[PDB]
Amino acid sequence: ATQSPGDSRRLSIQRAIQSLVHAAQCRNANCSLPSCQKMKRVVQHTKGCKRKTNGGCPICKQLIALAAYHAKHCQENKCPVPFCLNIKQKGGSGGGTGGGSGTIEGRGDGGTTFEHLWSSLEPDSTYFDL
Ligand SMILES: [Zn+2]
Ligand SMILES: [Zn+2]
Ligand SMILES: [Zn+2]
Repeated sequence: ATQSPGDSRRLSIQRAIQSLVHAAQCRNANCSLPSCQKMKRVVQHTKGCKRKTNGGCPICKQLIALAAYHAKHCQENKCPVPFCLNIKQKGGSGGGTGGGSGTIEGRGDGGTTFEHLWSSLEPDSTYFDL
């Protein structure tokens, strides 16, 4: 069983994550993918983003979302991607942020509820997949 039906959201998430983990380390001139080359932009920006602690940009936050999926799929405990291990060091639990409750649509259903954050992505999304 490979590429079996389920839901396109899972696939969209997969393509984005796969392209991100790869682009973050892709040093090969051979590699030529639209997702790989666009991801280079966000990874280069985020690798230089230190203002996060004061007031980071939106890309700084949005990157961490997809990297958190790879964080649970990285077999290597010493993740080469710097944001992957950063998520591990934070847990992402919040432990007091409101337990992710009070939503209208998202009562622990769909399994990809976080996807609603893409609704705030730029309408032009010149750095991510529209
Ligand atoms: Zn590549
Ligand atoms: Zn930034
Ligand atoms: Zn990893």
